[PDB]
Amino acid sequence: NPITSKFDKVLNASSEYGHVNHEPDSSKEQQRNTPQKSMPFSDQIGNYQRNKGIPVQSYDNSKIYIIGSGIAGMSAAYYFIRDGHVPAKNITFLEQLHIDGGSLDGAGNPTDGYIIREMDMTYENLWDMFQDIPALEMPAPYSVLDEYRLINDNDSNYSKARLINNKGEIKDFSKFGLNKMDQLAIIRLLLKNKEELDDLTIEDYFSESFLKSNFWTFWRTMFAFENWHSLLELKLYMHRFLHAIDGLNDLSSLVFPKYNQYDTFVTPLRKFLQEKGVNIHLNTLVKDLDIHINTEGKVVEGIITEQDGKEVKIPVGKNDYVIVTTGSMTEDTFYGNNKTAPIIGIDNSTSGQSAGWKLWKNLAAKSEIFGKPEKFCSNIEKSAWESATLTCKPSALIDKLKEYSVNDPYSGKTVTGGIITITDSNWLMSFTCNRQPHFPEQPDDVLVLWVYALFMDKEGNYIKKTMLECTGDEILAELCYHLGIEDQLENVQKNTIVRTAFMPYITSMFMPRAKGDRPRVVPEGCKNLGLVGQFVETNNDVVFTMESSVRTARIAVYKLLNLNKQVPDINPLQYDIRHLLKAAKTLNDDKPFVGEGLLRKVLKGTYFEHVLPAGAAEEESFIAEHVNKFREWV
Amino acid sequence: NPITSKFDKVLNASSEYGHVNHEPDSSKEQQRNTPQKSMPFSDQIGNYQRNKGIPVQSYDNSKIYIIGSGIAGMSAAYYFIRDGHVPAKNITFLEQLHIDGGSLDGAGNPTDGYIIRGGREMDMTYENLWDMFQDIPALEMPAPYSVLDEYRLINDNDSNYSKARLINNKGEIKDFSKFGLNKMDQLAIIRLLLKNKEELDDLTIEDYFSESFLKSNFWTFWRTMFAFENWHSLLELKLYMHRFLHAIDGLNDLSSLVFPKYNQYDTFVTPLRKFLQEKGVNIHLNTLVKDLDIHINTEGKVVEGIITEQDGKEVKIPVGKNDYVIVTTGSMTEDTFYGNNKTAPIIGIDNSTSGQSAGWKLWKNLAAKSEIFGKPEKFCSNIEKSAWESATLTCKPSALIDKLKEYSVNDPYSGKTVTGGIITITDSNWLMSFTCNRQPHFPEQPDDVLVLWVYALFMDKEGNYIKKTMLECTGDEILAELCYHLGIEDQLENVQKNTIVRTAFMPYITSMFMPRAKGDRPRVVPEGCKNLGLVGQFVETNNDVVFTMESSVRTARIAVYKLLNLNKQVPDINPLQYDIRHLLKAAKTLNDDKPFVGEGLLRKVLKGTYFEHVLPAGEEHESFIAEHVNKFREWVKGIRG
Ligand SMILES: Cc1cc2nc3c(=O)[nH]c(=O)nc-3n(C[C@H](O)[C@H](O)[C@H](O)COP(=O)(O)OP(=O)(O)OC[C@H]3O[C@@H](n4cnc5c(N)ncnc54)[C@H](O)[C@@H]3O)c2cc1C
Ligand code: NA
Ligand code: NA
Repeated sequence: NPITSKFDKVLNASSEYGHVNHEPDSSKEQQRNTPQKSMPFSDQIGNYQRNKGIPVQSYDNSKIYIIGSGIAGMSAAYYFIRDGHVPAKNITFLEQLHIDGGSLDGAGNPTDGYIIREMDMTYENLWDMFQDIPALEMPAPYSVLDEYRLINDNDSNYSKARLINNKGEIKDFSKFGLNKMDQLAIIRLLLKNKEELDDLTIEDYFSESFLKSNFWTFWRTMFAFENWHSLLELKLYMHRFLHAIDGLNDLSSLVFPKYNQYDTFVTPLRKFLQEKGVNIHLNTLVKDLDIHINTEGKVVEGIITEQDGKEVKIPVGKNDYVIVTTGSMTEDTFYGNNKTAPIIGIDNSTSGQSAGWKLWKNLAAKSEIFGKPEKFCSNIEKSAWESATLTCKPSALIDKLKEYSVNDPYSGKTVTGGIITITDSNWLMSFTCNRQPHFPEQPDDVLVLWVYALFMDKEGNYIKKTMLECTGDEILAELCYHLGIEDQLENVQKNTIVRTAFMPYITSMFMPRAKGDRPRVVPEGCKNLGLVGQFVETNNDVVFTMESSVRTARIAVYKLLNLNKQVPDINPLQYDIRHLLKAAKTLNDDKPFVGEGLLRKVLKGTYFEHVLPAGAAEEESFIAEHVNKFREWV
Repeated sequence: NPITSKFDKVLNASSEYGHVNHEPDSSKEQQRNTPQKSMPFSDQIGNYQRNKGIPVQSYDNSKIYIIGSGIAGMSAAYYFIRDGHVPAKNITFLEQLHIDGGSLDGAGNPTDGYIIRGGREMDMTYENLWDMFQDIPALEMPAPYSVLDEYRLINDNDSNYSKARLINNKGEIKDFSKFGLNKMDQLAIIRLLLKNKEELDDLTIEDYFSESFLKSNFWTFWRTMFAFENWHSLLELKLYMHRFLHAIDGLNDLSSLVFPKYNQYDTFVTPLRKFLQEKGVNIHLNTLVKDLDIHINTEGKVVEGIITEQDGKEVKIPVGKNDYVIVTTGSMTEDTFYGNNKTAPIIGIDNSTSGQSAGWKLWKNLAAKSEIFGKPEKFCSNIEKSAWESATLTCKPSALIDKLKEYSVNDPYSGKTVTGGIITITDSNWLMSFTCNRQPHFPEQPDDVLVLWVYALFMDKEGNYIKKTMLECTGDEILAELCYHLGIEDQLENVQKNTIVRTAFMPYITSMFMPRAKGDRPRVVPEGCKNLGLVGQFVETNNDVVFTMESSVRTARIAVYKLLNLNKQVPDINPLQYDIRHLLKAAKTLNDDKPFVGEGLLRKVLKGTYFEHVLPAGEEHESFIAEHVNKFREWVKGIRG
């Protein structure tokens, strides 16, 4: 290796070398400094993790096919280039739909109506990439991270009207409303081993009181969880975003890109990849892979496609690699507009038949290590909801909107601060106005609001139809009803372009799963295939995030090429005592939790007083009882 | 602003723009997610912090003068260029000595002998150092690889650890498996942690810790790998504990460390110099800066000139309305006296005129202008307290190397970890330690030569075999005392003919650890200063410790970011002390890996759960829980007491 020549004496005598664990597991690692340890801890994020890849061989004669060009696949290419030193020209995207980007869309225009189908700072893998990706609206040497922080540093995000009911009156959202039994259920969930929860659903575990709580109203709307989704995934979210728990009620835990995610993240990434010399196919349908299995392992040696109307097989040489974004969330989307309801063209009998789902189904046929696609896409009634993009000119809508806004909508600063959930709406309907303009070329008198509902089988309060039955102007009617401007519905409809989208696989990611149902990024025996997206398995990260897309991509690269590089686990902020205690206090609506009073007497006046959370707690009396309550809990 | 153009609407209605806290204090922050928050928490390290500076004006007309070409001065240059967009042309260094680099020296040759005044033990928590060096061209790897890359190429594939941390009785390995802290001495450590930083003014270490503590293997470990003397700052020791709480369990075998492939001049300094020279920064060697010209009026402090001693003459370098000045207000390697095999270092000062060397005069002069520039005399007024000596052994094959090979984790000539760090001769009168890092230690070091490093902590003690104080000894004599404790004193002649020795007496090596009080160290940019920044090991930061390279890079970034009022922050130290996993591990370690109070209770709760791995390494019934609870409540009770 002409890269490592001055180290060959050491590298050859190394036992670590080439046997790297590219995906360390923080949920199993007992962190100790021993003679064995030569690598950082499994979640030791920081600048020390900013070293680059060292390929052990040339990849000049190696081709790379990437099926699907969401962030997940473009991420794989970036790292193959950066860490594998694979020539960019050797990489080919075979795209399914032929607007790149996937679930991150910026479709539409002011005339026809825009159409769209939330992050925090712990998106660690995302920003490992985007800090070296050229900015949209800043000159060199500035990056996407730079402009992201240029606007988020100087305009805090928060809500002042998180919850409304009674035709527009602001509902109180200062408290979670969790009783003791439910606070215990959350805690026991955090303690439960991950492998013990196969196929269990949220409503299987949590009480009715929990499900009626503000906490769950907060969590279910902002994250898009349904009562029948995966218990495990919810648990993972809590571990993942524990530090954030005190800013859920007012969405102060969040930050947002200047524009829509397509224009902010997808375009600059694609543009960057297009500059180094990457190839893109916008007319190749991938239906299956040609995999050869034997005693040794699994090798992809061909890609079965449908170009035009014929079936063309792309050969995959022994030295080539393949990346697959195995599932789709936006597939089979059925749109609608103002005068038009979406005519849904499938039921649970035809669900799972589509370009994207079929490819995974064909993989599963080959070997059981490719997962169980049918568990995710076999119940549209459970994995669907409908979003509506509002293109708005001055209206009674915008009038009422300004009452809910933090800054003036047209100001370019934070507006609604995130979704505004209509508590007493039958659909469980939420809407949001992000920073305007949401689109770079948006007109100065146009606002783009976004709407969303969680119950697909309930008749609205005002419009006595289910949401998928409604026209654009009818959802406005249902919206206007809950905003007390029903009596001005005409002014709104004549000035608001509505484009709806019914997505049957939008929460298929969250469906109850069991062991082996999701493949690993690089399944047993696979020498040259990688699986990335919201449907492959990572150690502890969550899904329905761009972070998982990037996380899975990096794993693919490093594991396939056997690089020296790791992908650290999720940000260890849950282990931070400050966020543990903050969480405990917040779950309890600032009531004194157990041991707090004691903990206050000991730390107040010390170095660690700042560790104590916000609120007020006072202090063998009844210690004999908590002993025997805690003694019985275990 | 042509950078900001696309954001003017929002920025001109922002409450935060131009009011960033460039040095957030994690020691005071009640971390909460509130409407008021837009920045990350004070110590939220990671990639989100990898954004860049956005200067609000041009600096093409702005000259920047940097006194001191050490890792702190070069760092200020790097960040001025990186985040200030300051033309590298516009930057000039002014150095006192013959060569660039400062305390990270790496001179000498196989014929005269090498000389390293010292080595660099490190951790992965050096966030600012690595925020910089991750973008600095590698020495021994081609483009596009960084110093960070070649650093990890060697350290990822070769663990550092020791199998002979303590030796005594003329060669024998002392058992170094335990800390040996007792009930009371442990608790005294706990309390120090809990004490507010503001209450420890002028307190020394021996002022606070028992004699048992000071004889514990813990303190033997700590005092030798951190160069602490019993008469040093209590606050500093505490700061260290907070800083390196996560490393406490790998101190006894030094498994908590990583080392640069070479001396830090070749590994760190030279790559960075090369980088800055190429962009076009200027340097002036052998130039002594005696004093600054600061104009102080009703509205602030402004540097307006630099008074220099170039050669023998005195020259005054003017400083303009638009110019900036960065000062390294003290060097721990100031006024070194060198010796060798046949010569003891002939000490040209001793207490009577301790502190009247140059380099101190600049800080001394500055302190005369305003109390806000601190009190240098608290640091350079006692050579007997601030000094010790190191020796550099350039070794051909000899009975010394043969003995060394028994202490070595890997064969000395291999290129892997050798001693694993310092080996401390427990019962040496000088309290002498010695190390052998990965060899070669210099890029051009011969195949049959090894470089060994030796230092001692007691300067006023007659040796065990040579009945003199260390600074009285010739290089040959230091070899005698050393050979005695290794058991080779009967082959001293062989060792002497095959080992070149260069010693370095450093009168102010540990001057940074001297006890201090409120105001004794100036802030990086003192109150009123519009164009002066102060960097290095003698200036004030929120929580970081001194005698590290990390602090020098830390202070440099604070300098740039405050002086230019940038959008950029300097996060506090890595928050591993708040990691419940390192908390519990510390407690268990401080108790010789026997169960600490409370652990049993905790183990009843987390064992068999998602959080089992949190429990440290080393089960009674439900009936005894009411006991464990009361004995726990009783323990926290007596903590304050
Ligand atoms: C022997 C030794 C062992 C060490 N061990 C470790 C270790 O194991 N691990 C670790 O992390 N760190 C260690 N350190 C610390 C590390 O080397 C230093 O903290 C770091 O290099 C700080 O450098 P600096 O830029 O702050 O100042 P220095 O490098 O001390 O000074 C830089 C230069 O500024 C010059 N200067 C000062 N005043 C003036 C003036 N008025 N005019 C002109 N020039 C001036 C000086 O001549 C000096 O050469 C060690 C240091 C030494 C000396
Ligand atoms: Na709150
Ligand atoms: Na140990």
